[PDB]
Amino acid sequence: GIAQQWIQSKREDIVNQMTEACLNQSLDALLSRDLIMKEDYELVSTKPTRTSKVRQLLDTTDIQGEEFAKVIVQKLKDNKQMGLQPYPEILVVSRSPSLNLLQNKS
Repeated sequence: GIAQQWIQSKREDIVNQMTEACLNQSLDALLSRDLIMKEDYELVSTKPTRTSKVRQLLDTTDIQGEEFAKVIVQKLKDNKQMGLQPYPEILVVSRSPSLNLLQNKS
């Protein structure tokens, strides 16, 4: 995909730039929008370290696809942290290109 692929390529850079406050705001918005049940919310919030909480959030991202990942990317743009400026096509671009063979490396 796109937002889930961006996460599955720069997960540790996202986890370094974002904080438990960004993660908590994402989880709170997801719970307010009923994208996460309390049963999964506690499994994503019982980890002993903030780094591992986001690692569990990123597993739930792959179950949902291009919606649960898109709000994490939107939360980063709303929090204007500048470390992630090469953002993906999360319906936020001024004019989206043809999105055909854009090319990729890691």
